[PDB]
Amino acid sequence: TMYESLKNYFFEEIKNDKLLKLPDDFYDDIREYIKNIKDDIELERVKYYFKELRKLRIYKALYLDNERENLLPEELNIIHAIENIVVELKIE
Amino acid sequence: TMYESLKNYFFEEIKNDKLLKLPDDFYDDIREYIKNIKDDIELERVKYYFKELRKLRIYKALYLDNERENLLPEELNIIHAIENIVVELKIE
Amino acid sequence: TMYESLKNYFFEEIKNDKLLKLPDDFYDDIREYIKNIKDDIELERVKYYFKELRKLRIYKALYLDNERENLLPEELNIIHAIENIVVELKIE
Amino acid sequence: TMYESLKNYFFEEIKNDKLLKLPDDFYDDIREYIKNIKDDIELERVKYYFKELRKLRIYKALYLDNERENLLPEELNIIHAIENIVVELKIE
Repeated sequence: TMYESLKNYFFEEIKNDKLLKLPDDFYDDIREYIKNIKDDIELERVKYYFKELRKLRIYKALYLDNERENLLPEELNIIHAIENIVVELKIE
Repeated sequence: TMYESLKNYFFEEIKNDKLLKLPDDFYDDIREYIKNIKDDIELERVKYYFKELRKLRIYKALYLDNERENLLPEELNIIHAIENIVVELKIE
Repeated sequence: TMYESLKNYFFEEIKNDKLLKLPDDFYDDIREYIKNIKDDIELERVKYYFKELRKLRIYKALYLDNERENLLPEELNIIHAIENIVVELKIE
Repeated sequence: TMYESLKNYFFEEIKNDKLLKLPDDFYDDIREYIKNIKDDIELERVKYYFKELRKLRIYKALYLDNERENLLPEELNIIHAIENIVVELKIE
């Protein structure tokens, strides 16, 4: 059931030029389902579409959709780590 | 001088299908130069080509170059955070 | 002026058994002041009391104050990384 | 068996003033065991002693042991996030 749900989100995302709004805690709900899961079969499929959906959304935020209201915080954090210069100050 | 150097790395990266080998501590050296810098002019240019080079390399690792020997550790860490399911276990 | 302000927060924190409420963006405001600063003298002092205040608050959250309403999100994130088992799932 | 092993490391750590050397990938091995585990009973015990050992080692690095050769990289990263001022530069 989770396998089919992530596919729909993936197939919806690949259809549109703009980033899609995801439910708050979309990825956290996937994580909580993972603790439940007891069958390697659906696990690899969930891992696959988790990877593919997130790869595509990162690409859209990087090059296609300047607007980022539909990025979840954990996705904006990845975009920021990619794009911004972070410098660490030490006592030395 | 740093402005022109990052451009060369950017223009070299956009030329080739595979990820390019970067010197160890390539980004850390950019960070240390930032502490030196005292002129907003070169700063924005360094920030721009830092962003653009890293965006492109992420894209190559995501979709173009399965091999990741030329990803620096901080870049592999971003790819991993994108692609892999991380679950946190709590006492609850 | 920032040097004296962090001291007060430090001397207030060492006085009480419970974690103190900090203003939202307390640390972010320190970061933004750092970009302003142009004098190594106050810089090392700000770095010192930044370190010492945060060390103490981590210790209080770890062993003294079970309540965490007064931890800022970036501090709770450090406590969580210390205390919780995080496992990364890969395709392999 | 993992339950008893973490206890020994915990009881050894509480005995000595200095940080103890841990095997490389000590925590990663605990993570890989977690994927194996199928019995909530040992799970909560492993989570408990994982928390307690790491809390104590953080405390030793913060206040007791200036030397950090025996901190594993993921522990040094937590110490650094506690102690050092990290500033993010944006295009704005």
